[PDB]
Amino acid sequence: SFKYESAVQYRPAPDSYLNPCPQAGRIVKETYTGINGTKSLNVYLPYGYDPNKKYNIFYLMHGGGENENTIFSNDVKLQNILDHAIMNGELEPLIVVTPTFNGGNCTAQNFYQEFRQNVIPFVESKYSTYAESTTPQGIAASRMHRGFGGFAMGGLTTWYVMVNCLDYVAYFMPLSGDYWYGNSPQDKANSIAEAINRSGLSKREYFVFAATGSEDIAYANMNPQIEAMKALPHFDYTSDFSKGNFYFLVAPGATHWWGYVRHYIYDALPYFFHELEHHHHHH
Ligand SMILES: COC(=O)c1ccc(O)c(OC)c1
Repeated sequence: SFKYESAVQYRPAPDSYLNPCPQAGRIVKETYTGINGTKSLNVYLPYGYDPNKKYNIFYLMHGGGENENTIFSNDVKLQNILDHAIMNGELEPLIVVTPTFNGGNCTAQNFYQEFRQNVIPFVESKYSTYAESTTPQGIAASRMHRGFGGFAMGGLTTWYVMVNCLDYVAYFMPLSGDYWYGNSPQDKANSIAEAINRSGLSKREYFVFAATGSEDIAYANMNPQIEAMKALPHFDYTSDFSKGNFYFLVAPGATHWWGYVRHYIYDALPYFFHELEHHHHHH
């Protein structure tokens, strides 16, 4: 069903996608102990989840003042959108994980540390992703099937994950948050470029689909960063990820609110995980 567009436009999910779907994925509350102590997360498993199949995995971070339960709470209801999109064939089934940057020494900035050491091995040893094992080697070998995104301060988390975790993660969805490293947009872009240089990866091996609202305060700092990134050779600007690797979706009229941001995930998540995928698909 899915075909890449080169300049995909904002489109909310239908209102009916915000109500429960009969083909409901299971949401599992987990508790684990890592470098920031004992913490919890939620795991969304697609309807029909079969542990003898391999699933893409997308980790998705909340914003400031929120927690690991927010995204699947009544205030956001992202699972309804996921369920309906998967049932209708718009989105290939995947695992979605909602962790937290709260707890212990954890911050939105430093969460990537715990992500690498604790969250990936805990989740991906339990559930069936493309990681055949959860050693560093097994995680790195399955990076094309792993993504990270997040909203607001979780968008910041996403950028710090990118710069520090290119070895583990190929697809990035920063939502309404910019990267706070540097005193100018060029410093930010140059930091991302240096991370890419250090990783040794090609431009066909990492993908950034950023989004915000045209009335979302985060635009002010995102837009200059995006423009600086577009000028790098490291990024080829287009939503057609069969051709390039970088897009910035700006929703007209949308403000800094999960009510809109959930629709950015509806629009962007279907674009993830088809490059070097293991199924024979035409997009
Ligand atoms: C409440 O607002 C935010 O958390 C916020 C707003 C604007 C930003 O550019 C941003 O980047 C991380 C975060």
